[PDB]
Amino acid sequence: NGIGIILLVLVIATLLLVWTACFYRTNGIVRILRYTLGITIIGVPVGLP
Amino acid sequence: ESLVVKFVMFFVGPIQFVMEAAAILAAGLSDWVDFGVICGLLMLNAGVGFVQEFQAGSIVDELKKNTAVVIRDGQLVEIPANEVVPGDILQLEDGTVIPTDGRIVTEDCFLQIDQSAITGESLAVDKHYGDQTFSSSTVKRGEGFMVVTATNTFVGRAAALVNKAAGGQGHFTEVLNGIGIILLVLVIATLLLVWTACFYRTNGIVRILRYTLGITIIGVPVGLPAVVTTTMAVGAAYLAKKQAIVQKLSAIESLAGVEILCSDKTGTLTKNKLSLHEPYTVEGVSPDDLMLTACLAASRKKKGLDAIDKAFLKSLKQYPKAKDALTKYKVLEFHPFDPVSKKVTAVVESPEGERIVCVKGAPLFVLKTVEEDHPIPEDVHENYENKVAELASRGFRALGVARKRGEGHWEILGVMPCMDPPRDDTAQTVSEARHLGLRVKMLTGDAVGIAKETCRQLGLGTNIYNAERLGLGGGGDMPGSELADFVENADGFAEVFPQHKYRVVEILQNRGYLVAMTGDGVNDAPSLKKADTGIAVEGATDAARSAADIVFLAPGLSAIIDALKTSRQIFHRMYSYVVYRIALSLHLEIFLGLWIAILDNSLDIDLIVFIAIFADVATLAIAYDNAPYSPKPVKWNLPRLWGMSIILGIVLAIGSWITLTTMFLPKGGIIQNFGAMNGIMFLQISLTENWLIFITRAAGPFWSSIPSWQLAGAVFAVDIIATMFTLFGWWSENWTDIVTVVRVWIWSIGIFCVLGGFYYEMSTSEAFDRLMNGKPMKEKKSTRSVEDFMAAMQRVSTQHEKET
Amino acid sequence: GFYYEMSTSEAFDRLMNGKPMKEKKSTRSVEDFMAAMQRVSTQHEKET
Ligand SMILES: CCCCCCCC/C=C\CCCCCCCC(=O)O[C@@H](COC(=O)CCCCCCCCCCCCCCC)COP(=O)([O-])OCC[N+](C)(C)C
Ligand SMILES: CCCCCCCC/C=C\CCCCCCCC(=O)O[C@@H](COC(=O)CCCCCCCCCCCCCCC)COP(=O)([O-])OCC[N+](C)(C)C
Ligand SMILES: CCCCCCCC/C=C\CCCCCCCC(=O)O[C@@H](COC(=O)CCCCCCCCCCCCCCC)COP(=O)([O-])OCC[N+](C)(C)C
Ligand SMILES: CCCCCCCC/C=C\CCCCCCCC(=O)O[C@@H](COC(=O)CCCCCCCCCCCCCCC)COP(=O)([O-])OCC[N+](C)(C)C
Repeated sequence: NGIGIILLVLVIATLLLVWTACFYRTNGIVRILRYTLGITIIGVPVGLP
Repeated sequence: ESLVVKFVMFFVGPIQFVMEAAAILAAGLSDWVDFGVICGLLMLNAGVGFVQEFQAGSIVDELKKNTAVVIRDGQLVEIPANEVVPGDILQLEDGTVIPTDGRIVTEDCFLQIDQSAITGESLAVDKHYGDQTFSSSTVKRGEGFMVVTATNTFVGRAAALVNKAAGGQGHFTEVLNGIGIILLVLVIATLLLVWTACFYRTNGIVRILRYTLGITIIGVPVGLPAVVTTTMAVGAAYLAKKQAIVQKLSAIESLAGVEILCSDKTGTLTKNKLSLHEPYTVEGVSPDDLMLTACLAASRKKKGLDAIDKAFLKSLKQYPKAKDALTKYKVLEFHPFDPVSKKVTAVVESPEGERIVCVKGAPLFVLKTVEEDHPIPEDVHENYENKVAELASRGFRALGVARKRGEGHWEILGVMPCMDPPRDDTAQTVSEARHLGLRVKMLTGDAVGIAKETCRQLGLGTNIYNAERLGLGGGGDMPGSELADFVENADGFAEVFPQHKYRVVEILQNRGYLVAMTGDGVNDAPSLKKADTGIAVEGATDAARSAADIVFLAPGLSAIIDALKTSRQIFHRMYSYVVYRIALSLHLEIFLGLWIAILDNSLDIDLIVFIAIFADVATLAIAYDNAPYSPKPVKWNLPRLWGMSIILGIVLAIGSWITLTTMFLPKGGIIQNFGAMNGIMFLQISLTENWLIFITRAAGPFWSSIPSWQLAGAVFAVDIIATMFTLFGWWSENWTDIVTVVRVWIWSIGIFCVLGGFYYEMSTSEAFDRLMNGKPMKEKKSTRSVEDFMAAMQRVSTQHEKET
Repeated sequence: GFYYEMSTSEAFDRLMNGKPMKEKKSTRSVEDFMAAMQRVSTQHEKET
């Protein structure tokens, strides 16, 4: 529960980076959501617990 | 009258006077845009205060939520509760509802009441002669007469405290004067920024004044002194539910932050009634049959009902608890108590024509009946005196039983111990008070050996001292720095006196602690005044109750701890809201202040009103939310409250500056199809701000405590209202499409997680607490010096046991 | 604002005079001394 929060913190921290940088380059929400799908797959390992 | 109380808040109050004087000036100049702004605020400001006092009044009237049986000219007659006059005697039966606070005359069979008038909790307390009963209680067992003390009763005194508190007073009112200046400082600091930057861009005074109207609406929250003061006033009515009547509202804040609770043993930690232990009896032939013999040796009628004896009559485990000691024994003669001899004996007749004799008396005087009846005459002297000695090592007062077959020969059946036992919840309570971050010290009049046993029973820690020998009386060879270390780390102080209780508080407070001293007597009052929260436990005299800061009606440490857990809930409700509503002021002074300075624009004056309206809607439900309390004590750490709020405002203003700066781009940035610069920024501000009440409300991280349906319903209702403004472009230039709105929603969820991250790793770190107060770690003992000292207490507190 | 948070702060008073906090007793040494007065002033009572 302590590790799983900090990886969730690190997913949100980069999702803030890839949403901000996809808002400035005005990207469709579909293109942004394919980016956050890719970062969530790598970002949260559900295999640890 | 509800329509009367509305227009009072409009007129009365100089802040309202300045606005409604400005509402006239704008209206007299036909400045209708700024007219609906200022009059929108008064409908807000007087509107929020009404729903706040309507919430407070509802809980008070429910706290104020009949018949009484009296005697008139000696005639039993039944009257409604409204006819009872204080200075009167009432009649009380089983199942009765107490109409007024009243002191019992005397009881043939003692009485129990439920102190759960609103809670409905199952447990009850015993009530004896001279004991104080309280209104809206219900009798579960017993009967007797009660002399009513008043109708202003304590609940009526508590309700009168709350209604007066609607004005506003206390130490937290001194804090609000400290907070309210710094927010006024922060308004002027940005008004200097948005006037300077509007002078250089030569702007008309009307355009500048629409900017300062917008920054004042966001900048000064007039809702804090209404919400903070009502939170205590509701909290004082929530505490009187928990049988704790605070003498001032600041007792809620002081009890919240108390770090050491010096709890007197005799009332709180122990039942204050004598009872017996069967596994701690002698190796007499029946441990189980031994108690039956002693119940024979006591008369069963009130003429011989000694309090020691009456304890024995009701220790029986058999279903005939009272009958089994009179079953077929056929008493022929009984010898009463004679103080020179210290013996009571009963002689009963057997069914098979035998005159058996049983006695009860002091173990020295039991042992002298026949000095050589028992075998091993010298060891049986030693073993009983040794096991009497270990009873004194356990502090148990000892009484013996002996028996005759009938001829005259004595048979020493044994000795049974009767002791004031710890209350059954107190072992769990001391465990729970240790989890609540505060330390319990037990101050007792008993000896050091006696109270070391009670420390063992509760799990307190068994490191106690003679109060006189250790110091605490102005004597001793111990240095004042070492006496303070002993008192700070003592687990209790035995043989303590009211002159010492003052010194324990005074020594601990020089160390910087907030000390809760429980006081019962009239002599405990100078310590209760000195103590940072002085507690008058149940059964306190008028001098303790008048000198206490918080007055209890439920005996026990668990009532003190549950009023401590509640007072941490009440505080964290007023603290989560202050951290929040300051951060929204900083969010929008930093954002709209730099929007004017850098870009000479702001959110529309129409939209800025709705953001301040939306922030106040969280006040309506912050009263109703389930309350998480922090474990460790809470203290209005104003350098930390201002560090957390300024960082949460800087983080929020960074997040809003990112959305705004995306929209400066051609192709729109956060705007996917079509959108407004204001409609999006109003939505983004309304979302990230109102979700901040989810962050600050939690004692730990925001995911720990799920919010109530009232708070999450009020925040989501705003987030629906704030969205529908954006989609349909109300008070904004254009419509904003549903796809841009869901971009702002997902971005504002991301910032809520960033804020929840910052506020958690900032609220819980002592590194941030250290930095904000600027207070270094000055007095940390060596790790080796603590080990040397820890054993020094264990040696000294062993010495204090052996002085006898 | 400036004159209030400057007139009342001892940090500004310290800086302007250039006088550091040279003689601050230990917090433990004050406790030792405070009780030393209370013992001695008890002794001075008992001399009669
Ligand atoms: C750690 C502390 C750091 C502080 C943050 C530093 C952030 C600042 C960093 C960078 C901001 C600079 C942005 C560059 C803009 C370039 C383009 C531009 O428009 O320039 C503009 C001028 O530009 C200015 O005047 C900037 C002045 C703002 C200084 C504020 C510092 C106060 C710090 C106190 C902190 C505040 C807290 C408030 C108190 C609670 C052009 O002038 P204009 O004609 O007016 O623009 C268009 C007008 N029109 C659209 C109507 C036509
Ligand atoms: C501590 C925080 C430090 C913050 C640093 C701030 C650095 C930022 C400074 C400057 C940012 C860039 C300014 C020039 C931008 C280009 C100029 C231009 O194109 O036209 C502009 C020329 O008008 C001017 O001359 C602008 C002058 C602004 C200087 C303000 C100093 C702020 C000092 C703060 C001291 C804080 C003291 C607090 C300390 C206690 C006019 O604009 P326009 O033609 O009407 O239309 C918009 C033009 N645009 C869209 C192309 C933009
Ligand atoms: C931490 C920092 C985060 C934010 C960094 C942001 C950097 C990115 C900066 C700019 C991104 C690119 C914008 C311009 C690019 C396109 C050119 C252009 O359109 O001109 C623009 C000029 O307006 C500006 O120059 C914007 C100036 C941004 C100032 C940000 C202040 C940061 C202070 C944060 C302190 C917070 C912490 C407070 C602590 C105390 C258009 O201006 P407009 O009139 O408005 O629009 C016209 C309409 N149109 C453009 C669609 C046609
Ligand atoms: C940790 C903090 C991180 C900070 C990150 C820094 C982020 C800075 C990153 C990028 C900033 C600049 C991005 C350039 C993109 C524009 C490209 C361009 O075409 O030129 C533009 C000019 O641009 C302007 O007119 C002014 C915009 C630049 C001012 C940005 C100041 C940022 C202040 C930061 C404050 C930080 C203070 C925070 C202190 C706490 C085009 O303008 P144009 O030629 O006139 O015509 C446009 C025609 N068109 C509309 C069809 C296109």
